[PDB]
Amino acid sequence: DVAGAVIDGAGLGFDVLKTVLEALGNVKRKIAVGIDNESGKTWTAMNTYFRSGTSDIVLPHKVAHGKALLYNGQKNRGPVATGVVGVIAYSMSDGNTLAVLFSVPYDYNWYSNWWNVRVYKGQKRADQRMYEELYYHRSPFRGDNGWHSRGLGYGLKSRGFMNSSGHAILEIHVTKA
Ligand SMILES: CCCCCC(=O)OC[C@H](COP(=O)(O)OCC[N+](C)(C)C)OC(=O)CCCCC
Ligand SMILES: CCCCCC(=O)OC[C@H](COP(=O)(O)OCC[N+](C)(C)C)OC(=O)CCCCC
Ligand SMILES: CCCCCC(=O)OC[C@H](COP(=O)(O)OCC[N+](C)(C)C)OC(=O)CCCCC
Repeated sequence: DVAGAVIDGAGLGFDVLKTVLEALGNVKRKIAVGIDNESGKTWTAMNTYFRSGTSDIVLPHKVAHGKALLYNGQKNRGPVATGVVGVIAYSMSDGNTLAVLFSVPYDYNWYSNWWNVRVYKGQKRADQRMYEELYYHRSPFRGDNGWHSRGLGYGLKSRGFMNSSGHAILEIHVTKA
């Protein structure tokens, strides 16, 4: 149960993500991310785009139906104080792309936690433009310590939870609609 790994989806919960979170050490801004694939189809990792921060971890390469991937990120170590803000992109075996946004900002005087989930038609890499769409234009969810559900189209739906703090967990379940 480490970041970079896949577990059984039914075992995804706050406990597993907290353990991933706690393993990163005392850093101001950091995130544990778990995405449970119940979509009926296998996911293959494309890439992650980091608008801010980074990860030492490889995206789990293959994530089968019934499995959850565990991932994490943290703020830049270097001289520029950043949050951790990015987009994970997975290829689904229908030819389409599952994209997940997380934003855990540095400066809470101006910003707060957000996340989003969207299915993109065809094969699309995570990048700056994708981040802008998901952050500014596709109705992202607040990290408000509550669950939010939404149809993704393609017969899939998402149910997800993100906490409100700079020590952030993001838990998402992708199911059949
Ligand atoms: C003029 C913008 C000031 C907003 C507060 C801030 O912390 O800037 C965001 C950024 C990093 O914060 P971050 O939370 O990662 O980005 C804002 C969150 N987003 C990108 C989602 C809007 O700060 C920097 O590193 C820019 C250079 C700072 C002085 C050298
Ligand atoms: C000289 C104009 C000052 C405003 C700079 C700006 O438009 O940056 C917006 C950007 C918000 O970043 P982002 O979410 O990536 O969106 C910017 C890209 N656009 C404008 C296309 C949406 O704020 C930052 O955190 C960058 C740090 C600026 C301090 C040096
Ligand atoms: C005295 C505190 C003022 C409170 C700030 C506020 O109302 O929200 C600020 C909003 C930040 O909100 P944003 O995350 O871009 O919008 C959240 C709504 N979504 C996620 C849909 C874009 O704009 C910025 O911070 C841009 C750069 C400021 C330069 C000083």
